[PDB]
Amino acid sequence: VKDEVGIRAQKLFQDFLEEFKEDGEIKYTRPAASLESPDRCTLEVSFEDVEKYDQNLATAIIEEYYHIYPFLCQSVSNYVKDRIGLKTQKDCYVAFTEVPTRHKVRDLTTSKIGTLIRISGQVVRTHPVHPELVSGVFMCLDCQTEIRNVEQQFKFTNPTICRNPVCSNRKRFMLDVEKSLFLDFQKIRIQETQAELPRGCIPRAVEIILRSELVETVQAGDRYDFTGTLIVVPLAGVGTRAENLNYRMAFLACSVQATTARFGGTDTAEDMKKQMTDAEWHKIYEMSKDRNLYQNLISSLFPSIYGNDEVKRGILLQQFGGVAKTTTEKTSLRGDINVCIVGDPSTAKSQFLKQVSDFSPRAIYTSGKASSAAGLTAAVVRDEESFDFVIEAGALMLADNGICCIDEFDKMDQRDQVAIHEAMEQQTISIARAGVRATLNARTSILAAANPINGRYDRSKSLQQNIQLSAPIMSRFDLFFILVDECNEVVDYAIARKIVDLHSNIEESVERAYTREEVLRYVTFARQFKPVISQEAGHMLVENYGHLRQRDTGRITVRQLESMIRLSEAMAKLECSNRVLERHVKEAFRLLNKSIIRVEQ
Amino acid sequence: KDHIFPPERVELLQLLAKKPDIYDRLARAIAPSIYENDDIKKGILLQLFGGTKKKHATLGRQNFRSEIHLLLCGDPGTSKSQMLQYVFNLVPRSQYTSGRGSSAVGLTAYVTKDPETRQLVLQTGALVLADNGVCCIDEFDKMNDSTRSVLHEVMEQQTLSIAKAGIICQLNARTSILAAANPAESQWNKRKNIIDNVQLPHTLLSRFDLIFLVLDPQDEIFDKRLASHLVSLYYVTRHEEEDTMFDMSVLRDYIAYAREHLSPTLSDEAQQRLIQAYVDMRKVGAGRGQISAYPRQLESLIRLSEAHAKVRLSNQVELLDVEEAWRLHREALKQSAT
Amino acid sequence: SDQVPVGHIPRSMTIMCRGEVTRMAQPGDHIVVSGVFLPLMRTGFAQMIQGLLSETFLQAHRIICINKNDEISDKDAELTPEELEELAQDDFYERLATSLAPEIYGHLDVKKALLLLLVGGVDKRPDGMKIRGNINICLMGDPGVAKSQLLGYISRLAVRSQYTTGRGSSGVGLTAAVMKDPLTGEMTLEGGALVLADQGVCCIDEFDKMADQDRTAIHEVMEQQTISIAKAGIMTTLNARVSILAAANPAFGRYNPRRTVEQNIQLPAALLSRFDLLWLIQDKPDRDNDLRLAKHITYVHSHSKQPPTRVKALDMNLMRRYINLCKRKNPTIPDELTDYIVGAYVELRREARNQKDMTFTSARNLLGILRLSTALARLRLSDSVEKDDVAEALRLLEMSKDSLNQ
DNA sequence: TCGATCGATCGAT
DNA sequence: ATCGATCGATCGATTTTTTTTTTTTT
Ligand SMILES: Nc1ncnc2c1ncn2[C@@H]1O[C@H](COP(=O)(O)OP(=O)(O)O)[C@@H](O)[C@H]1O
Ligand SMILES: Nc1ncnc2c1ncn2[C@@H]1O[C@H](COP(=O)(O)OP(=O)(O)O)[C@@H](O)[C@H]1O
Ligand SMILES: Nc1ncnc2c1ncn2[C@@H]1O[C@H](COP(=O)(O)OP(=O)(O)O)[C@@H](O)[C@H]1O
Repeated sequence: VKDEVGIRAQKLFQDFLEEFKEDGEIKYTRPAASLESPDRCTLEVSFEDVEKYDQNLATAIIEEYYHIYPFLCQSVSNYVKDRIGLKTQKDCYVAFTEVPTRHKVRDLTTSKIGTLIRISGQVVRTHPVHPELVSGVFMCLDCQTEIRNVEQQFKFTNPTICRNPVCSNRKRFMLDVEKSLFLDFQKIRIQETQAELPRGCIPRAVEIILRSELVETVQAGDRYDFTGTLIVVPLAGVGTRAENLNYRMAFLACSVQATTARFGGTDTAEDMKKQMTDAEWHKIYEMSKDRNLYQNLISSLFPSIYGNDEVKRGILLQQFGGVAKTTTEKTSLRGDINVCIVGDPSTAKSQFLKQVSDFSPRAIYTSGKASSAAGLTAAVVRDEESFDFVIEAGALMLADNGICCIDEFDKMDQRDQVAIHEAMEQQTISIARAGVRATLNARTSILAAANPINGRYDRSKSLQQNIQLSAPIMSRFDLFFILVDECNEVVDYAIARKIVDLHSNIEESVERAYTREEVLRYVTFARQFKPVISQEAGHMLVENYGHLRQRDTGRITVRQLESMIRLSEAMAKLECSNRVLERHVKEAFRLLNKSIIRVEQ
Repeated sequence: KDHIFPPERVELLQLLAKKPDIYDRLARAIAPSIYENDDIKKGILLQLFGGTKKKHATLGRQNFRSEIHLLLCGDPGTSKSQMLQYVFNLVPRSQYTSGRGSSAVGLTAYVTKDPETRQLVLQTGALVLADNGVCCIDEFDKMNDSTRSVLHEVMEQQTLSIAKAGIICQLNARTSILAAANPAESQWNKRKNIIDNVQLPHTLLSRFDLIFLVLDPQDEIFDKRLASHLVSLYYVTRHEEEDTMFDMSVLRDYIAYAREHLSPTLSDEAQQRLIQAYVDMRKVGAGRGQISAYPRQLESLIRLSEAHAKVRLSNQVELLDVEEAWRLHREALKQSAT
Repeated sequence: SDQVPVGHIPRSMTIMCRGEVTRMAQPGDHIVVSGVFLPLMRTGFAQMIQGLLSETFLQAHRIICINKNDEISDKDAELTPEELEELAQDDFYERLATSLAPEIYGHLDVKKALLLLLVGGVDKRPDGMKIRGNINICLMGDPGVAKSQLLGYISRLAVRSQYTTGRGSSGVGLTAAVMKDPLTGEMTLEGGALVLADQGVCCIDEFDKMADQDRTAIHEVMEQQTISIAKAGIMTTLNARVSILAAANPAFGRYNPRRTVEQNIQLPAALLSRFDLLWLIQDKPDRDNDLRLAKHITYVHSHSKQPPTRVKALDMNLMRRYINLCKRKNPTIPDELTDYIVGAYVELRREARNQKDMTFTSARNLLGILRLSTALARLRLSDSVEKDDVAEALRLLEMSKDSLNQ
């Protein structure tokens, strides 16, 4: 038989990796060591290592794959048996990788079978789990039915003659759903590649399959690097017919690199609370004790920008923490909060935020007037695909525990916006007309992008008439910090000499003091702290608010207060410290008063 | 890869390049015989010579592409649809639908059922097929309000991200626009500037680079020259290689080859003039309901600058380009002195 | 559809024309078939079928189509000798003019130019670009003009014609469609009225209330031989080389004292641009023309023939060949007047340009005036387009606009 | 018209 | 002379889809 050569080859492959595999070290047993407890039946292998040590089994492996394929499960079994008290439960999942050649849909013919070639595309119209009792037990009905046979075949067939007796061969025994083989997969389609964009023809569709451990770690909207194990697939085909039949095309693949959709959260190789959550103690110790850290942080993300220096100290607000405290079932207590921007025409209103989406993860930005009023709700459908009314999504709600800001905050219809009138505080939204008593939840902050009425700031009218909209909304936005335009040559020449160091291709920016990665990781470490309040400011904020409204004794009240204590508990999160202090108070009070007197005429 | 040239063609290519006449020769040689308003095609060559690549493999910041968009707008008598159907027979990545040709959804996400798979599929768009290319557009002011807030996304972010009950998508698409808008009348009304005539906002009108105004030649005198020459054109039914030597296809590689081996760069040149004159250039505070100069112009200006420095193949920036760039701008930036 | 019962519906029958008579019929031939009726056994399921009900069919051998076939139409018009006796027998043009729908008087200048629509005949491949020679004009204003009369008449006399109205057919009724095929079952595409009326004229009436998206459907024929559909939406390519006989009505009112074109009419002005001749028919009170037509049309009813003893209007049948003979000339163009055709375009574009806000005057006029003088010379059959040849076309377009001065 | 049913039949044993 | 395998006469079992008229929401 063919594959005995592959048996001996992977035998001595085992026998080598039985010893070291790499410099007295092993990279293909410790996966098996983690496997050894649950026995999940996967161990992926590099194909490059086949090119390292086994000396070109590619042309041994890469053409007659399918017939060699099952022998490698027995290879895997002969591996796992060598050291563990072993039953034949062992099985073969594979997630092949490290293969150089990466081709497309078009280089496909009848000569391309039993290979491992690599392909990409996009994910569409995906389909669910769909189990399979692939196996069981089946023979005659007298006594001798214990059949561990090959009945897992694609075309499935009850009929088996016998093992022990001479008996019927058309009367089956019944089936086994108890002590048998079952497995799991799913099924999708994939469209023509966007990395391979030809003209003319359609997006030719491919059928495509995944195994169990491959399942449900793909998703819509992703580009891939798969296996190439095209297969024989078990009207209008009016060719000649024989027998001692008209097939279509199909395909499967057993390896995934679902890249371009991966961040990984937070895990200086040192000791810490967790593995790598803040292993950079060596520097984060300094990043939590410096006294000018506030300004050094302020100027650490806007070197390519120059304007006011007041939201370069505030907007860290939005990315910064809230509370996350331990309370009873009174109600939701909230952590993050609004911000607003208005400004004259294009003082870089948009480049603040066009980048911020690229800055932190989970927080994708766009506008909703890019589409219908399906920003809040999903696309309202009234034709039959499954049950004639399917609205369970949107675009605003695609930012859960992250932000999704807007541009052109003013010209948007008062449906999404009147829904925003509630959706930001009692952060639970509902609808009718297609809702299975619709109960959603958004959670997150916002950033505004208003534009005045006439496109100028002529102080002839109150702010609430400088915009002349509906009112109550302009309180829950707890800070505005408007950018002003003037006419002074010094500023604009400073801007042009920013462009002096945007394209002078060597050293086309200014020096810095703090790099970004350390900043972001310090930020994502600063949340998990369980802050504390035991401070006389906590006792003595009553007079601070009373003084605030002594100034307001000449809109009003305690929404702003809620903000206040959260702005300042955030600015103490910035001190990498629990145990609230009475100075973050005074800064927050100053920010409050800047906002209100900025609102003042 | 399938169009890499031999070095012998570089002779004729750079031979064309070596003369200042090249700025005018190709501008003259686009059309078959149309010999009026050649003042504009000399700017259209800046899109035919399809812009610069200040690549962003550096820091990941700001995605400031050499984003070029320029449009024409005037009467329907001018050969905008005709010229641009010919431009379809020039540009490689030629697309041609138009205002009320297909909606936003008529341009993106042709999502529907297919009997081939016999299953429902997340599916195609139109713009994204023309990445880096062109789509000639006509009769712009007939499109639905749902559309034309789509183009805001591309023109001002140069991106696209899509999310329906099926997939959520973050594709890639970017290109330069051409279009041939028309008003709600036959003629642009005098004493009624484009600031309000066509159907767009108070400052997004001017938000394109510069709309090169077009209108019928309001002059009977010109009619005879074309009515004679361009009917004799038919009457003889072949062409002649006069002083503006039309190269049959050797002209086309000077377009082809000049996207790849070039990287315009600035030494000291195209910054300092407006950096000097910014006081009187930025006294723009005056005006009752007007639109005028803003500090975005120099982005577009550096774009046009390194564009015209690409022609002549000046790897370092051209200084002459600034002059005809200023010409290009102030050719149509006080059409409303009023 | 002439002998159907009074309160019934048209029926049909099937053919199996065997032997050596395949390709002995076309869609639109009032044929006369002679064969043998026979029964038919559609063998199959013994319950629905096998009921002894006899789903019959036909058999035949001989197809002598007595209407619009090889027999009644000769040349299966170019046969010169048989027509020469009448050819030199008469020499006039207006005699062929008012012989078209000769049951009223009035609207003389419309009929002759319409007759230009039937002939055309300007075909070439100059510079690879093909020029369409099918005139497409409309009719505007209908407080009683007999708009549907010229259409219904000329659609009869004009070989291979059609007729539809606003809500008489959907978009697929105008364009292609699909149906199972008794020959093969291929599920092929079958087209609508405009799909088949090519090489001729498809007539439409009451254009405005046709449909909203239909205007693009007619915008597409102005780039001739181009019927692009989205039925399957793959290519939907098709070669329609039809003319168009447009005709629609004004909205509430007829050129209100303040209203203008595109104000009183609510049609796509871009669509209004793509015509060669615009035609509006407005009749204000004429205190002595009404009695003229009253005696004109009342004699349509006491008898069955209008023109008495003033001229010999021609038979339709001789008309059919007399129009076909003019087509085959394809003359040249006179350069000796090319110097002045441009001057004619000068006065054309100027005497309409002397005012600021008169209706549009287009640059395609010089591409249009050339296309009519050729077909007009086709009925000369001479290749002798003269200086007075376009002298009628100049007043033709001259009056085509400025129809409200008085 | 297709399929298994059942009963009969022809060499082995 | 007993019994299993193969042939062949005998039995019963399958054959319904493309427009329209109200309805909710943009
Ligand atoms: N202080 C500044 N720092 C950096 N860029 C600035 C500054 N002030 C103005 N700008 C410029 O102003 C432009 C604003 O454009 P933008 O507001 O994004 O357009 P839109 O209003 O269409 O969103 C930016 O591209 C930027 O180059
Ligand atoms: N300067 C010109 N050169 C060439 N053709 C012209 C010129 N001015 C007007 N035309 C005419 O304009 C027509 C093309 O106009 P087109 O672009 O199709 O109009 P629209 O774009 O409004 O549909 C041609 O038939 C041509 O005769
Ligand atoms: N002078 C006339 N001579 C002959 N028939 C006329 C005359 N004036 C009016 N009619 C009649 O007026 C009718 C006009 O109908 P028509 O205008 O075609 O309807 P629509 O306005 O819907 O097109 C004709 O059918 C014709 O019988």
